[PDB]
Amino acid sequence: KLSEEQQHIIAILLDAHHKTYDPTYADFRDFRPPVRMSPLSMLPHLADLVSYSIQKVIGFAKMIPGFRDLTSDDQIVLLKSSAIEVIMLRSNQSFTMDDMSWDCGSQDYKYDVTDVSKAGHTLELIEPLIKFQVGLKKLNLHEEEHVLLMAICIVSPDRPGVQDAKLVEAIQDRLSNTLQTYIRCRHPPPGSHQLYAKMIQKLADLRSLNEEHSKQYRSLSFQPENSMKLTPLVLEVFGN
Amino acid sequence: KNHPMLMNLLK
Ligand SMILES: C=CC[Si](CC=C)(c1ccc(OC[C@@H](O)CCC(=O)O)c(C)c1)c1ccc(OCC(O)(CC)CC)c(C)c1
Repeated sequence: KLSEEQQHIIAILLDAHHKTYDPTYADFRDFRPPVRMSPLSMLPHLADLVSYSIQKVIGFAKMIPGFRDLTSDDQIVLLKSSAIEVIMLRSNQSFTMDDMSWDCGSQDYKYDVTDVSKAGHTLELIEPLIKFQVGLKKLNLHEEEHVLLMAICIVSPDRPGVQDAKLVEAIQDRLSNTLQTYIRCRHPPPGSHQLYAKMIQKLADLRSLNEEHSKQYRSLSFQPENSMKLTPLVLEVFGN
Repeated sequence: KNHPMLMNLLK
């Protein structure tokens, strides 16, 4: 059964999400304007979008129970390697399967696969990304499970460069046992059938999506003209 | 060190 500490963890994560995710999308007015038609016209606007959510992801991570017990180096390693994946996860909230688009409140801020293309990325990434968004939406996660999966994603002990992998695993285990126990006691069948295994699979899907984005980002960011439209935070987290 | 804006956002 769900221990008092486990429902505390869920409460903390639910609150952290509501403080770091804004469903009004009111800050999108501050980004560079979206340009939709050859040129990578969506790169300025999407760079600002990504940079904004990296900030939100950092804010969420800082509130995960136990995260701040890690060294600053480990917190950096965990966030640099996971931010792209948490963005993919948290973007599923705005994703809609009616037209396979990320609807963030307005047509200007409604993104489809054409907009991903107009940021330099190819179907090598977009195709498995949409399949991921579809499959994640299929799980119909409770918000409790949604925030738990984002937090498990962040505190992963196998990320490259992690120093105190013992502590990272112990933190992730408390989150993992919290999620498993939550599914048993609060997710009724048949929705809970193999749910934990399917959620862990999505973490594996994310590692592959991470790999492909990182390789396309490295190719895109190698061109200095493209690097110019990125933000300093994006360049710091995703790489030079 | 090398991630000053990440470190600053981590307080
Ligand atoms: C057009 C496609 C939409 Si996107 C699909 C998802 C993966 C997407 C959609 C919604 C989002 O909203 C998230 C909430 O967090 C905001 C609410 C809040 O937090 O308040 C976010 C953040 C992203 C995407 C596009 C581009 C891109 O990178 C391009 C790049 O590689 C160019 C070199 C890096 C700059 C990435 C990484 C993702």
